[PDB]
Amino acid sequence: HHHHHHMRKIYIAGPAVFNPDMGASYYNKVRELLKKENVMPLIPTDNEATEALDIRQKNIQMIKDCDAVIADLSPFRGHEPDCGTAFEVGCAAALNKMVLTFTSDRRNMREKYGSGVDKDNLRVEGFGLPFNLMLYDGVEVFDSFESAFKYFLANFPS
Amino acid sequence: HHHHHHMRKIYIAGPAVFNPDMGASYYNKVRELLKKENVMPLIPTDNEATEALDIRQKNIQMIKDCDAVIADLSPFRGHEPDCGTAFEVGCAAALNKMVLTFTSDRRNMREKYGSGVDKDNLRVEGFGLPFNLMLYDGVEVFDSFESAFKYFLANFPS
Ligand SMILES: CCc1ccccc1CO
Ligand SMILES: CCc1ccccc1CO
Repeated sequence: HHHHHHMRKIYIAGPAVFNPDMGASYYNKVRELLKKENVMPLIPTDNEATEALDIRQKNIQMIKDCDAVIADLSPFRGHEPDCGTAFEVGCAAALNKMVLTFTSDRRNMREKYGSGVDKDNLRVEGFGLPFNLMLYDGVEVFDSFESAFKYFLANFPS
Repeated sequence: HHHHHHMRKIYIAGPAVFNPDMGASYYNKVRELLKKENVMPLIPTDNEATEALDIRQKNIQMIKDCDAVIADLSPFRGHEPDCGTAFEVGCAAALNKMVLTFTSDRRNMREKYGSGVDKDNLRVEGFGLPFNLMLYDGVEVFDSFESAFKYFLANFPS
Protein backbone atom coordinates (compact mmCIF):
# COMPACT_ATOMS: atom_id res chain seq x y z
CA HIS A 1 0.00 0.00 0.00
CA HIS A 2 1.13 3.55 -0.85
CA HIS A 3 4.04 2.26 -2.90
CA HIS A 4 6.21 4.74 -4.78
CA HIS A 5 4.73 5.51 -8.20
CA HIS A 6 7.05 6.36 -11.07
CA MET A 7 5.81 9.17 -13.28
CA ARG A 8 6.94 8.70 -16.87
CA LYS A 9 9.06 11.52 -18.28
CA ILE A 10 9.88 12.47 -21.87
CA TYR A 11 12.69 14.80 -22.89
CA ILE A 12 11.35 17.17 -25.52
CA ALA A 13 14.23 17.67 -27.95
CA GLY A 14 13.87 19.99 -30.91
CA PRO A 15 14.43 23.42 -32.45
CA ALA A 16 11.05 24.82 -31.26
CA VAL A 17 13.18 26.73 -28.74
CA PHE A 18 14.25 28.98 -31.66
CA ASN A 19 10.70 29.96 -32.61
CA PRO A 20 9.96 33.68 -32.00
CA ASP A 21 7.99 32.68 -28.87
CA MET A 22 10.92 30.53 -27.64
CA GLY A 23 8.80 27.43 -28.30
CA ALA A 24 5.82 28.40 -26.13
CA SER A 25 3.19 27.25 -28.67
CA TYR A 26 4.91 23.90 -29.30
CA TYR A 27 5.63 23.26 -25.61
CA ASN A 28 2.09 24.20 -24.56
CA LYS A 29 0.71 21.66 -27.05
CA VAL A 30 3.17 19.06 -25.74
CA ARG A 31 2.21 19.85 -22.12
CA GLU A 32 -1.50 19.39 -22.87
CA LEU A 33 -1.00 16.12 -24.76
CA LEU A 34 1.26 14.57 -22.10
CA LYS A 35 -0.85 15.81 -19.15
CA LYS A 36 -3.78 13.66 -20.32
CA GLU A 37 -1.60 10.55 -19.93
CA ASN A 38 0.13 11.51 -16.65
CA VAL A 39 3.45 11.90 -18.49
CA MET A 40 5.78 14.75 -17.64
CA PRO A 41 7.52 16.75 -20.34
CA LEU A 42 11.15 17.64 -19.67
CA ILE A 43 11.46 20.85 -21.66
CA PRO A 44 14.88 22.39 -22.53
CA THR A 45 13.87 25.89 -21.37
CA ASP A 46 12.41 24.84 -18.00
CA ASN A 47 13.91 26.85 -15.11
CA GLU A 48 16.44 28.17 -17.63
CA ALA A 49 19.83 29.25 -16.30
CA THR A 50 21.80 32.16 -17.74
CA GLU A 51 25.16 30.45 -18.38
CA ALA A 52 25.57 28.22 -21.45
CA LEU A 53 27.32 25.44 -19.51
CA ASP A 54 24.55 25.40 -16.88
CA ILE A 55 21.81 25.18 -19.54
CA ARG A 56 23.73 22.36 -21.20
CA GLN A 57 24.28 20.45 -17.94
CA LYS A 58 20.60 20.73 -16.97
CA ASN A 59 19.57 19.43 -20.39
CA ILE A 60 21.98 16.50 -20.19
CA GLN A 61 20.58 15.72 -16.73
CA MET A 62 17.05 15.76 -18.17
CA ILE A 63 18.13 13.15 -20.70
CA LYS A 64 19.70 11.08 -17.90
CA ASP A 65 16.41 11.37 -15.96
CA CYS A 66 13.99 10.65 -18.81
CA ASP A 67 12.23 7.43 -19.83
CA ALA A 68 12.36 8.46 -23.49
CA VAL A 69 13.37 11.28 -25.80
CA ILE A 70 10.98 12.48 -28.47
CA ALA A 71 13.18 14.41 -30.89
CA ASP A 72 12.02 16.80 -33.59
CA LEU A 73 14.40 16.11 -36.47
CA SER A 74 12.49 18.34 -38.90
CA PRO A 75 14.44 20.46 -41.40
CA PHE A 76 16.14 23.33 -39.57
CA ARG A 77 17.77 26.14 -41.59
CA GLY A 78 17.74 23.85 -44.65
CA HIS A 79 17.28 20.11 -45.14
CA GLU A 80 19.42 19.09 -42.12
CA PRO A 81 18.00 18.63 -38.61
CA ASP A 82 19.04 20.88 -35.71
CA CYS A 83 22.49 20.02 -34.36
CA GLY A 84 21.49 20.64 -30.72
CA THR A 85 18.70 18.10 -31.10
CA ALA A 86 21.20 15.76 -32.79
CA PHE A 87 23.58 16.13 -29.82
CA GLU A 88 20.71 15.21 -27.50
CA VAL A 89 19.81 12.16 -29.61
CA GLY A 90 23.47 11.03 -29.35
CA CYS A 91 23.50 11.58 -25.60
CA ALA A 92 20.34 9.49 -25.24
CA ALA A 93 21.74 6.73 -27.49
CA ALA A 94 24.90 6.39 -25.37
CA LEU A 95 22.71 6.19 -22.24
CA ASN A 96 20.59 3.41 -23.81
CA LYS A 97 17.43 5.53 -23.62
CA MET A 98 14.40 4.96 -25.83
CA VAL A 99 14.72 7.52 -28.63
CA LEU A 100 11.75 8.37 -30.83
CA THR A 101 12.20 10.79 -33.71
CA PHE A 102 9.87 12.63 -36.06
CA THR A 103 10.13 15.00 -39.00
CA SER A 104 7.83 17.21 -41.07
CA ASP A 105 9.71 15.93 -44.15
CA ARG A 106 10.18 12.15 -44.46
CA ARG A 107 11.66 12.18 -47.98
CA ASN A 108 15.07 10.52 -48.44
CA MET A 109 18.02 12.91 -48.28
CA ARG A 110 18.69 12.47 -52.02
CA GLU A 111 15.05 13.34 -52.75
CA LYS A 112 15.37 16.49 -50.59
CA TYR A 113 18.57 17.65 -52.28
CA GLY A 114 17.35 16.39 -55.67
CA SER A 115 20.72 14.75 -56.29
CA GLY A 116 23.49 12.58 -54.84
CA VAL A 117 25.39 15.81 -54.14
CA ASP A 118 24.52 19.27 -52.79
CA LYS A 119 25.16 22.61 -54.56
CA ASP A 120 28.83 22.47 -53.51
CA ASN A 121 29.34 18.89 -54.74
CA LEU A 122 29.29 17.45 -51.21
CA ARG A 123 27.91 13.93 -50.94
CA VAL A 124 24.31 13.34 -49.91
CA GLU A 125 23.81 10.03 -48.07
CA GLY A 126 22.15 7.20 -50.01
CA PHE A 127 20.68 4.92 -47.34
CA GLY A 128 16.96 5.56 -47.94
CA LEU A 129 16.77 7.72 -44.80
CA PRO A 130 15.45 11.28 -44.29
CA PHE A 131 18.57 12.52 -42.46
CA ASN A 132 22.09 11.65 -41.32
CA LEU A 133 22.20 7.90 -40.66
CA MET A 134 23.64 8.39 -37.14
CA LEU A 135 20.19 9.71 -36.16
CA TYR A 136 18.40 6.47 -37.13
CA ASP A 137 18.41 3.53 -34.69
CA GLY A 138 15.87 1.15 -36.27
CA VAL A 139 12.76 2.66 -34.71
CA GLU A 140 10.32 4.07 -37.27
CA VAL A 141 10.73 7.76 -38.14
CA PHE A 142 7.38 9.32 -37.23
CA ASP A 143 5.42 12.13 -38.94
CA SER A 144 4.64 14.11 -35.82
CA PHE A 145 5.15 14.49 -32.11
CA GLU A 146 1.75 12.88 -31.50
CA SER A 147 2.55 9.74 -33.50
CA ALA A 148 5.86 9.33 -31.68
CA PHE A 149 4.00 9.79 -28.40
CA LYS A 150 1.54 7.02 -29.35
CA TYR A 151 4.50 4.66 -29.84
CA PHE A 152 5.80 5.70 -26.41
CA LEU A 153 2.46 4.90 -24.76
CA ALA A 154 2.35 1.49 -26.45
CA ASN A 155 5.94 0.52 -25.64
CA PHE A 156 6.62 2.17 -22.29
CA PRO A 157 3.63 1.36 -20.05
CA SER A 158 3.13 2.38 -16.41
CA HIS B 1 58.74 -6.39 -18.34
CA HIS B 2 56.65 -6.72 -21.52
CA HIS B 3 53.67 -5.09 -19.84
CA HIS B 4 50.62 -4.31 -21.94
CA HIS B 5 50.94 -0.93 -23.64
CA HIS B 6 47.84 1.11 -24.38
CA MET B 7 47.88 2.82 -27.75
CA ARG B 8 45.97 6.11 -27.60
CA LYS B 9 43.01 6.36 -29.96
CA ILE B 10 41.10 9.39 -31.27
CA TYR B 11 37.70 9.25 -32.96
CA ILE B 12 37.79 11.51 -36.01
CA ALA B 13 34.32 13.07 -36.14
CA GLY B 14 33.42 15.46 -38.94
CA PRO B 15 31.78 16.00 -42.34
CA ALA B 16 34.99 15.25 -44.29
CA VAL B 17 33.22 11.97 -45.16
CA PHE B 18 30.98 14.01 -47.50
CA ASN B 19 33.87 15.43 -49.54
CA PRO B 20 33.95 14.17 -53.15
CA ASP B 21 36.84 11.85 -52.16
CA MET B 22 34.83 10.52 -49.17
CA GLY B 23 37.32 12.28 -46.86
CA ALA B 24 40.49 10.67 -48.22
CA SER B 25 42.56 13.90 -48.22
CA TYR B 26 41.47 14.90 -44.69
CA TYR B 27 41.87 11.38 -43.28
CA ASN B 28 45.29 10.92 -44.91
CA LYS B 29 46.48 14.15 -43.28
CA VAL B 30 45.01 12.98 -39.96
CA ARG B 31 46.70 9.57 -40.34
CA GLU B 32 50.11 11.16 -40.99
CA LEU B 33 49.86 13.59 -38.06
CA LEU B 34 48.74 10.94 -35.57
CA LYS B 35 51.23 8.28 -36.76
CA LYS B 36 54.12 10.51 -35.65
CA GLU B 37 52.82 10.39 -32.06
CA ASN B 38 51.83 6.69 -32.00
CA VAL B 39 48.15 7.67 -31.83
CA MET B 40 45.58 5.70 -33.78
CA PRO B 41 42.82 7.45 -35.69
CA LEU B 42 39.38 5.84 -35.49
CA ILE B 43 37.91 6.94 -38.80
CA PRO B 44 34.14 6.71 -39.54
CA THR B 45 34.65 5.04 -42.95
CA ASP B 46 37.17 2.41 -41.80
CA ASN B 47 36.05 -1.12 -42.74
CA GLU B 48 32.73 0.40 -43.80
CA ALA B 49 29.66 -1.83 -43.71
CA THR B 50 26.80 -1.55 -46.22
CA GLU B 51 23.84 -1.22 -43.84
CA ALA B 52 23.10 2.10 -42.12
CA LEU B 53 22.56 0.52 -38.68
CA ASP B 54 25.85 -1.38 -38.92
CA ILE B 55 27.78 1.76 -39.88
CA ARG B 56 26.15 3.60 -36.99
CA GLN B 57 26.88 0.80 -34.51
CA LYS B 58 30.54 0.61 -35.55
CA ASN B 59 30.87 4.38 -35.14
CA ILE B 60 29.28 4.35 -31.70
CA GLN B 61 31.65 1.51 -30.75
CA MET B 62 34.61 3.60 -31.94
CA ILE B 63 33.49 6.37 -29.59
CA LYS B 64 33.17 3.87 -26.73
CA ASP B 65 36.71 2.64 -27.53
CA CYS B 66 38.40 6.04 -27.95
CA ASP B 67 40.46 8.10 -25.53
CA ALA B 68 39.20 11.33 -27.09
CA VAL B 69 37.04 12.67 -29.90
CA ILE B 70 38.34 15.44 -32.12
CA ALA B 71 35.24 16.86 -33.79
CA ASP B 72 35.14 19.10 -36.84
CA LEU B 73 32.28 21.49 -36.08
CA SER B 74 33.00 23.71 -39.09
CA PRO B 75 30.05 25.17 -41.02
CA PHE B 76 28.32 22.44 -43.02
CA ARG B 77 25.67 23.36 -45.61
CA GLY B 78 25.40 26.79 -43.97
CA HIS B 79 26.47 28.22 -40.61
CA GLU B 80 25.48 25.14 -38.56
CA PRO B 81 27.84 22.20 -37.89
CA ASP B 82 27.12 18.72 -39.27
CA CYS B 83 24.40 16.90 -37.34
CA GLY B 84 26.15 13.50 -37.57
CA THR B 85 29.19 15.05 -35.93
CA ALA B 86 26.89 16.65 -33.32
CA PHE B 87 25.35 13.23 -32.56
CA GLU B 88 28.85 11.84 -32.03
CA VAL B 89 29.80 14.72 -29.73
CA GLY B 90 26.64 13.96 -27.71
CA CYS B 91 27.51 10.24 -27.55
CA ALA B 92 31.00 11.09 -26.32
CA ALA B 93 29.67 13.57 -23.72
CA ALA B 94 27.33 10.97 -22.21
CA LEU B 95 30.24 8.49 -22.06
CA ASN B 96 32.41 11.07 -20.24
CA LYS B 97 34.99 11.07 -23.04
CA MET B 98 37.42 13.92 -23.65
CA VAL B 99 35.83 15.93 -26.46
CA LEU B 100 37.88 18.42 -28.43
CA THR B 101 36.23 20.55 -31.09
CA PHE B 102 37.40 22.85 -33.86
CA THR B 103 35.90 25.04 -36.56
CA SER B 104 37.06 26.99 -39.60
CA ASP B 105 34.78 29.83 -38.43
CA ARG B 106 35.03 30.89 -34.76
CA ARG B 107 32.71 33.91 -35.00
CA ASN B 108 29.73 34.00 -32.61
CA MET B 109 26.48 32.69 -34.10
CA ARG B 110 24.99 36.20 -34.13
CA GLU B 111 28.04 37.47 -36.04
CA LYS B 112 27.61 34.62 -38.55
CA TYR B 113 23.91 35.30 -39.16
CA GLY B 114 24.46 39.07 -38.84
CA SER B 115 21.46 39.31 -36.51
CA GLY B 116 19.71 37.84 -33.47
CA VAL B 117 17.42 36.04 -35.94
CA ASP B 118 17.86 34.13 -39.21
CA LYS B 119 16.10 34.90 -42.53
CA ASP B 120 12.93 33.18 -41.25
CA ASN B 121 12.88 35.08 -37.94
CA LEU B 122 14.17 32.06 -36.00
CA ARG B 123 16.27 32.93 -32.96
CA VAL B 124 20.06 32.85 -33.17
CA GLU B 125 21.69 31.92 -29.84
CA GLY B 126 23.36 34.75 -27.92
CA PHE B 127 25.91 33.05 -25.66
CA GLY B 128 29.12 34.25 -27.33
CA LEU B 129 29.66 30.83 -28.90
CA PRO B 130 30.30 29.80 -32.55
CA PHE B 131 27.58 27.12 -32.58
CA ASN B 132 24.72 25.51 -30.66
CA LEU B 133 25.60 25.70 -26.95
CA MET B 134 25.05 21.94 -26.43
CA LEU B 135 28.27 21.47 -28.43
CA TYR B 136 30.39 23.48 -25.96
CA ASP B 137 31.64 21.81 -22.76
CA GLY B 138 34.13 24.38 -21.42
CA VAL B 139 37.15 23.24 -23.41
CA GLU B 140 38.44 25.89 -25.81
CA VAL B 141 37.07 25.78 -29.37
CA PHE B 142 40.14 25.23 -31.55
CA ASP B 143 40.90 26.65 -35.04
CA SER B 144 42.08 23.40 -36.60
CA PHE B 145 42.49 19.67 -36.21
CA GLU B 146 46.19 20.15 -35.40
CA SER B 147 45.59 22.64 -32.57
CA ALA B 148 43.02 20.29 -31.01
CA PHE B 149 45.53 17.45 -31.38
CA LYS B 150 48.19 19.49 -29.54
CA TYR B 151 45.76 19.87 -26.63
CA PHE B 152 45.19 16.10 -26.67
CA LEU B 153 48.94 15.44 -26.51
CA ALA B 154 49.33 17.82 -23.57
CA ASN B 155 46.33 16.57 -21.59
CA PHE B 156 46.23 12.85 -22.40
CA PRO B 157 49.81 11.54 -22.05
CA SER B 158 50.98 7.94 -22.47
C1 LIG C 1 18.67 29.26 -25.81
C2 LIG C 1 18.80 28.00 -26.68
C3 LIG C 1 18.71 26.69 -25.87
C4 LIG C 1 17.85 26.67 -24.77
C5 LIG C 1 17.71 25.53 -23.98
C6 LIG C 1 18.44 24.39 -24.30
C7 LIG C 1 19.31 24.40 -25.39
C8 LIG C 1 19.44 25.54 -26.18
C9 LIG C 1 20.41 25.47 -27.37
O1 LIG C 1 20.75 24.12 -27.70
C1 LIG D 1 28.26 7.24 -45.50
C2 LIG D 1 28.38 8.45 -44.57
C3 LIG D 1 28.85 8.04 -43.15
C4 LIG D 1 29.96 7.20 -43.06
C5 LIG D 1 30.45 6.79 -41.82
C6 LIG D 1 29.83 7.23 -40.65
C7 LIG D 1 28.72 8.07 -40.74
C8 LIG D 1 28.23 8.48 -41.98
C9 LIG D 1 27.01 9.41 -41.97
O1 LIG D 1 26.81 9.98 -40.68
